[PDB]
Amino acid sequence: LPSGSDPAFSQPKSVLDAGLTCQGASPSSVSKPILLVPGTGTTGPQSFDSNWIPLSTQLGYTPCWISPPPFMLNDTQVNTEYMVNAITALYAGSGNNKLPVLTWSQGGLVAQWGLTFFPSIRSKVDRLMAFAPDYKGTVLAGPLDALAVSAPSVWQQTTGSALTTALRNAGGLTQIVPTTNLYSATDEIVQPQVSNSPLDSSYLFNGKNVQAQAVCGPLFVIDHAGSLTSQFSYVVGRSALRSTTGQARSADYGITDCNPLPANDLTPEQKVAAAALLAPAAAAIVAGPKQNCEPDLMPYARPFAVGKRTCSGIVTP
Ligand SMILES: *[C@@H]1O[C@H](CO)[C@@H](O[C@@H]2O[C@H](CO)[C@@H](O)[C@H](O)[C@H]2NC(C)=O)[C@H](O)[C@H]1NC(C)=O
Ligand SMILES: *[P@](=O)(CCCCCC)OCC
Repeated sequence: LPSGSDPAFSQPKSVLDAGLTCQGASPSSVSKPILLVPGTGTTGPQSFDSNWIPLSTQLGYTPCWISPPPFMLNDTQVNTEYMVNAITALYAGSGNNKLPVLTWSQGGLVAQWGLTFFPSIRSKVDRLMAFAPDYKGTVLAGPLDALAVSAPSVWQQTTGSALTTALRNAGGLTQIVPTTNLYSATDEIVQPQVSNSPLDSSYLFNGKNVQAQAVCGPLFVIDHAGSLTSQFSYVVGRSALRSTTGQARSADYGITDCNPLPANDLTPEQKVAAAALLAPAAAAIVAGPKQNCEPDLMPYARPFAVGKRTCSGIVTP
């Protein structure tokens, strides 16, 4: 696992600073903050204000989020700089206190990629609560790439990419901070997720990997957005955030919690919105950036995906 000094950011900090926001507080003076990293095609609010912005608020957190432009459709490596910048600012901003990271979809891959290649933040993140993270990418994007209708981070999230290869090769498929991964064998976006083992895309060695059906049964069906918004997710979500061990506890959730509807504590307006989650996402993808190659990896990661091929050609250290 890499250690040492962090790679430099390719982006100006004022730009990285532009990407962060806290609900009713400044990053420099925010208390009990939680960082929220959105999925492909969305801004922090589009992903979380019908769900975890309101939910982390009632559990006593000040929701802060990053919104890398354009809608998380860009080089995952750059989206990560926004996260590193934010954590650095909030640990500082809350008095050099560690902070929890809550992610959705690509956001979990960003959290892990930063924890892997930017050693400084390992001591600032208290725990990682990840909903439907695609650490091995997704087998479902095959069409999209042979289809070359893909935004940079779509190329990077396809199983077999130089980026997911680099993450596995650098040792990032193991938990760096106490991590709880909540996911569904019935995810329509990220696959595979059916074996309740290391083969799943959401799985991290030593993490608390919660495959929905392994708790609720083979008939329990929750989708991609419902992995983030459901009532079952709130119960494990809250367990992780309250846990002394940093991961969700079994004693905390059971069969009674196997409710797939949006969380009970949401207003109806919020529940409707949470049910409609992928709409803003799908639109942005159709509407935003495309390309026929995977963006090039940054120097710091090339030696971990040597031989793979990106925009420029074959990868060499
Ligand atoms: C999207 O990420 C790309 C790919 O890395 C960024 O493009 C680079 O711009 C930086 C800093 O502004 C320069 O150091 C590099 O020379 C560029 N590389 C390539 C391949 O383009 C881009 O800045 C990001 N844009 C947004 C809106 O996030
Ligand atoms: P996630 O970032 C979820 C994005 C949902 C968009 C629906 C079209 O995806 C991992 C590939």
